[PDB]
Amino acid sequence: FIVDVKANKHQIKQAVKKLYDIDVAKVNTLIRPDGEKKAYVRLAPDYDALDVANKIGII
Amino acid sequence: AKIKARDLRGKKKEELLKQLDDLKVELSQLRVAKVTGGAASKLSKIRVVRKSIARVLTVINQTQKENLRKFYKGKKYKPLDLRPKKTRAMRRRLTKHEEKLKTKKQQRKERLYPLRKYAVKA
Amino acid sequence: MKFNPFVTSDRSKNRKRHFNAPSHIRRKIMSSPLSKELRQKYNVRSMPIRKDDEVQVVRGHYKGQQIGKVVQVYRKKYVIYIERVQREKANGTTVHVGIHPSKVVITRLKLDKDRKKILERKAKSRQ
Amino acid sequence: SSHKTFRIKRFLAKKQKQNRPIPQWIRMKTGNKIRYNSKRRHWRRTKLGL
Amino acid sequence: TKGTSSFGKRRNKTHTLCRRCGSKAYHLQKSTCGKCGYPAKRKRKYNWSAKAKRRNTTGTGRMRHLKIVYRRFRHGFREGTTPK
Amino acid sequence: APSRNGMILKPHFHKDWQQRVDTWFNQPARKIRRRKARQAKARRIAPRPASGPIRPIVRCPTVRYHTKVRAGRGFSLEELRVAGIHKKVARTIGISVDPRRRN
RNA sequence: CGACUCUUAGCGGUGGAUCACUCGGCUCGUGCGUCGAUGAAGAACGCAGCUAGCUGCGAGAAUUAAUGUGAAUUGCAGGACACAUUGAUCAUCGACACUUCGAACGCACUUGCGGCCCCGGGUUCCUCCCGGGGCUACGCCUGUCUGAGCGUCGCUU
RNA sequence: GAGCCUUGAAGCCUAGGGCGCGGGCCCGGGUGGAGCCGCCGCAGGUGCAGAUCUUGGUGGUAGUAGCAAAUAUUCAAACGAGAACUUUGAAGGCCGAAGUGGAGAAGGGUUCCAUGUGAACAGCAGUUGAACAUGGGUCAGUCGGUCCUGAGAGAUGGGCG
RNA sequence: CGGCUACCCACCCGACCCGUCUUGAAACACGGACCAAGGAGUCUAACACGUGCGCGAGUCGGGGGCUCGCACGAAAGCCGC
RNA sequence: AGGCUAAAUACCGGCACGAGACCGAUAGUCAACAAGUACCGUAAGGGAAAGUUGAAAAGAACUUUGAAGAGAGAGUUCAA
RNA sequence: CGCGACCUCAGAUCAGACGUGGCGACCCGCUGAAUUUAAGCAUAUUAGUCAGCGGAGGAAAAGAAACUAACCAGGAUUCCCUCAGUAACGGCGAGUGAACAGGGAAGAGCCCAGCGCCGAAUCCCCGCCGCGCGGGGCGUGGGAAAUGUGGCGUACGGAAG
Ligand SMILES: [Mg+2]
Ligand SMILES: [Mg+2]
Ligand SMILES: [Mg+2]
Ligand SMILES: [Mg+2]
Ligand SMILES: [Mg+2]
Ligand SMILES: [Mg+2]
Ligand SMILES: [Mg+2]
Ligand SMILES: [Mg+2]
Ligand SMILES: [Mg+2]
Ligand SMILES: [Mg+2]
Ligand SMILES: [Mg+2]
Ligand SMILES: [Mg+2]
Ligand SMILES: [Mg+2]
Ligand SMILES: [Mg+2]
Ligand SMILES: [Mg+2]
Ligand SMILES: [Mg+2]
Ligand SMILES: [Mg+2]
Ligand SMILES: [Mg+2]
Ligand SMILES: [Mg+2]
Ligand SMILES: [Mg+2]
Ligand SMILES: [Mg+2]
Ligand SMILES: [Mg+2]
Ligand SMILES: [Mg+2]
Ligand SMILES: [Mg+2]
Ligand SMILES: [Mg+2]
Ligand SMILES: [Mg+2]
Ligand SMILES: [Mg+2]
Ligand SMILES: [Mg+2]
Ligand SMILES: [Mg+2]
Ligand SMILES: [Mg+2]
Ligand SMILES: [Mg+2]
Ligand SMILES: [Mg+2]
Ligand SMILES: [Mg+2]
Ligand SMILES: [Mg+2]
Ligand SMILES: [Mg+2]
Ligand SMILES: [Mg+2]
Ligand SMILES: [Mg+2]
Ligand SMILES: [Mg+2]
Ligand SMILES: [Mg+2]
Ligand SMILES: [Mg+2]
Ligand SMILES: [Mg+2]
Ligand SMILES: [Mg+2]
Ligand SMILES: [Mg+2]
Ligand SMILES: [Mg+2]
Ligand SMILES: [Mg+2]
Ligand SMILES: [Mg+2]
Ligand SMILES: [Mg+2]
Ligand SMILES: [Mg+2]
Ligand SMILES: [Mg+2]
Ligand SMILES: [Mg+2]
Ligand SMILES: [Mg+2]
Ligand SMILES: [Mg+2]
Ligand SMILES: [Mg+2]
Ligand SMILES: [Mg+2]
Ligand SMILES: [Mg+2]
Ligand SMILES: [Mg+2]
Ligand SMILES: [Zn+2]
Repeated sequence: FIVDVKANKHQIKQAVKKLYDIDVAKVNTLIRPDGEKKAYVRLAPDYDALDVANKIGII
Repeated sequence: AKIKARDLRGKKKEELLKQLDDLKVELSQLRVAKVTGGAASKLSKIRVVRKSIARVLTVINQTQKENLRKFYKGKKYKPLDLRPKKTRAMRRRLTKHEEKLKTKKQQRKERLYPLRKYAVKA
Repeated sequence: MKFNPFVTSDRSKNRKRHFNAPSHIRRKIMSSPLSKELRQKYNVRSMPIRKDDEVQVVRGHYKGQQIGKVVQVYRKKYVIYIERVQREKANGTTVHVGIHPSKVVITRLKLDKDRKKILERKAKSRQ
Repeated sequence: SSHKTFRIKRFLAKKQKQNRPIPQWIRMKTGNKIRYNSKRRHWRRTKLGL
Repeated sequence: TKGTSSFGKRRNKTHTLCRRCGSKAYHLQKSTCGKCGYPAKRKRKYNWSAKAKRRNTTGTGRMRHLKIVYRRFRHGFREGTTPK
Repeated sequence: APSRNGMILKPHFHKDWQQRVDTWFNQPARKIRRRKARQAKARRIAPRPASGPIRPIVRCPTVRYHTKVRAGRGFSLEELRVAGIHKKVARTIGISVDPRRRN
């Protein structure tokens, strides 16, 4: 997820839980060389990323 | 005729948040679809949905400020954002009452010797 | 002769204010005269151009008595387009030719609620 | 440097954004007189100076 | 060896981006700015150079607040609401 | 520097004078402003005459001009007392009073 | 006879002079007199469907609301086309909103470290636990509260 | 000057005709495409051959000097219109561990990677590149900053101004 | 047939490369490779002389004021105790 | 040895306006154009060059040579 | 020993309010040279200017004589023409240099401390009550300031009783 630079891991986790109703294991954020923030959010083992991607745009 | 600000002023603030939530959800869906190379016809609705979100937020803030001003009307020590915002110069100036207020000596002088209308020719 | 000390006669200033005029002034600048039988009917001399009204070219290369209709009013270029006043490209495709609205005379107007108001206002001001 | 601070990286981000060619859809714009970008900075020729 | 061989030793830096002006006049060692003097509450302007004020005075920027005061002064700083 | 024959000159242009030179290019505009101000004041005070306050008879002090007579600022308190009108009412009547002048 | 060189004319090339044009300057005059602690000037970052700069804007970000005008913007598809609903653009702009630094104000600024009160989720509670909101700089004016004086005084142990 | 002009103004060129001693000017012809000039007075930022004059452009030199610091290249094939400089294989060599190796700090800021073209850049060339265009790439409780003081800088109390 | 010339060529004679410092320059004295554009005695105050004009033992309204608001009028006209 | 007060006065900055016996792209403000921009120096600071197609792009379809740059025909415009 | 009052004082994230900085063409306060001239240079001139610092307003400063004159006296202040390149200053050299008249533009004058009288008749704050559009002032009651001195009445042109 490309998120705002002002958001931290807790805010990213809360936003994901509130928007997609899925559990979060951890979040790894990094500032891209262009100025944006990219976050790898790992889902809980009970959830599958394929169905979340099919539900929200990306396939 | 998608979203007009004149009809939103009649609805209560409880419906405005509900009408803004799904609007933000649609904006997010459009943003996710924009990343995909397809659906070029939907790439133009981002502007109008953003403008409608701005309109809803504007009506919400207008109603909030109107309610706050109606509450603080006629009360001493109103909030600073509710106080006038003309400029820093006129805020420190004397009020009209203090400007029109004159001392008793000058009042008595003007009452005793007023400015008489006159003319000089015969 | 000019007498108001608040309006200028400077050529450069007039050209600047004409070339950088807002869109609501460009519609007043792009005005076209009306036909003779319609001028006596509406008691008005000129009228701005819109998209729906018909018009007839009086001067230029594509001039004649063939009645035409406007399809685009290009305010940015102070020009209008007619569906029959066109030209062929190198490959043979058609493209509209631009003619200034001052060089064209109107024969038909779209009877709109605002157009009738403008017409009656101009008539009452001409008195 | 291999490691920098957020302010310097944010300053470099705008230079990266600006170092872009001219789009080809403005050449046909009415009244356009721009033919090429005169602000293209090369990483080797012109140093931006921190 | 005072020229080309000595120029290769330039590795450090004595000036970074300022905090108030954003220019590269801020000194790291003296902790002051070379264009405005950031620790000083007053901005250092000088009449000796006429071109310094030309790049720093008002009107040479955005004027996010000064743009609207000249527009609202023409109406006498109104506070009411347009009719209807 | 001097020539065959000529009047010795001492021009006072040794100072930096070019940075302070008052050109009277606004003289017609100033006269127009003064005329408009006079007309506006007279129109606002129309029942009263221009230069309303009456001025007394004043002789010139110096021996060079003491043969002629001129106008002045105001009438003296002694003159007001001989006239019989109060001091403070003369101002609103239209009589300029000069308390500093003696008789 | 040829080649080379030199002098003229025609054509061609480099070259961008003269001429003509000018949304630009310079000068003169007139009208007004307006910044900020209710956050000034200036700076940083970001914002457009496709967008690098200027311009215009502030997470409501190439503009919001209202008024006037009345059928568009335009480089290209789309899009509200609807106007006997609310109606595009443009201008005006009095109503909302206005990120960070910056007199810059919680300390310093390496975006760190805090301290109080309140509201939602965590062992349903403090105890150096997440999110959000408000306050937390200097000097000084009037008044209130707190309290120090072998400075002066009265009654008392 | 009831002046000349889109039936062609200014400007430019000309082995053409001609005037004035001269500064200069008139006409013809060829380009050119929108203004210009005579007479009477007025006011100039008014006449260039130079100033190691300022700016811009162009010649002889001259297709000349120069593409020579550090031992060295060769054969076959493929992709390609184009091969000595690219790629693969083989042979012959250098750096030989204080390297022509593998990693870092300062500094650079996208130069890293993939794809694609080959006018510009690479001092010859190029199918190649750190060039160009597009798209990606940097994931930390236990790597470092953040904590602590060192030489040192610094506000308040106070002093000076 | 006639034609000077801003076309070319040849012979006869004369013919040193321009500018300024200098008694002396073509100098083995200095500047100039060439071409196009820009480039240098201006303006203000004061003084002296001469000339033109108007008035004349007088002369001068440049300083202000007056008429009507004026593109030409930041002009021009007038003050008369 | 205490104090207040408009007037005629000044204004190269600011917000608007009008005018010119001024300049006409090596001139005029450094800047008529993405100009205090590119660029230079660590910094104070220094600081440019650069206008003109055509009335309307109507910006040369198509055939051929060349891998392309480019060119030969053809085509629009009164005029390439 | 304690209590209370006064008086010099300290603290608060106490309630309310104010200043910081920027522009700076014009204006006000301070100190502030040298290049130049003097055909040299010290006094002088440049100049009580440039640079430097501190402040405000559309204007600021000035402004109601501890004034000018020495006769038939005038009468705030500001600006213009004259006075005047004059009186005067100066290695009396270079140079510097006003003021009073007078005529014009405009012309607005006053207050207070003190001396005395008025039972402090004065002022700020708090809260309920009666009022008007966009919100602040009039009448009521207590908490402070103030007798080491509120306010009317008074201002050298006299005033008070
Ligand atoms: Mg002009
Ligand atoms: Mg065009
Ligand atoms: Mg640099
Ligand atoms: Mg001589
Ligand atoms: Mg030629
Ligand atoms: Mg709107
Ligand atoms: Mg600080
Ligand atoms: Mg918070
Ligand atoms: Mg022709
Ligand atoms: Mg033309
Ligand atoms: Mg000249
Ligand atoms: Mg020359
Ligand atoms: Mg030379
Ligand atoms: Mg050039
Ligand atoms: Mg050469
Ligand atoms: Mg050779
Ligand atoms: Mg070598
Ligand atoms: Mg092959
Ligand atoms: Mg090989
Ligand atoms: Mg070997
Ligand atoms: Mg070793
Ligand atoms: Mg090594
Ligand atoms: Mg390639
Ligand atoms: Mg090469
Ligand atoms: Mg690479
Ligand atoms: Mg690149
Ligand atoms: Mg782990
Ligand atoms: Mg650590
Ligand atoms: Mg210190
Ligand atoms: Mg102190
Ligand atoms: Mg010469
Ligand atoms: Mg000599
Ligand atoms: Mg000699
Ligand atoms: Mg010679
Ligand atoms: Mg010589
Ligand atoms: Mg020699
Ligand atoms: Mg030479
Ligand atoms: Mg010349
Ligand atoms: Mg006094
Ligand atoms: Mg005084
Ligand atoms: Mg005044
Ligand atoms: Mg001229
Ligand atoms: Mg230039
Ligand atoms: Mg082909
Ligand atoms: Mg000398
Ligand atoms: Mg000397
Ligand atoms: Mg001097
Ligand atoms: Mg002195
Ligand atoms: Mg100064
Ligand atoms: Mg200040
Ligand atoms: Mg102000
Ligand atoms: Mg007095
Ligand atoms: Mg004299
Ligand atoms: Mg002395
Ligand atoms: Mg002298
Ligand atoms: Mg002096
Ligand atoms: Zn700075």
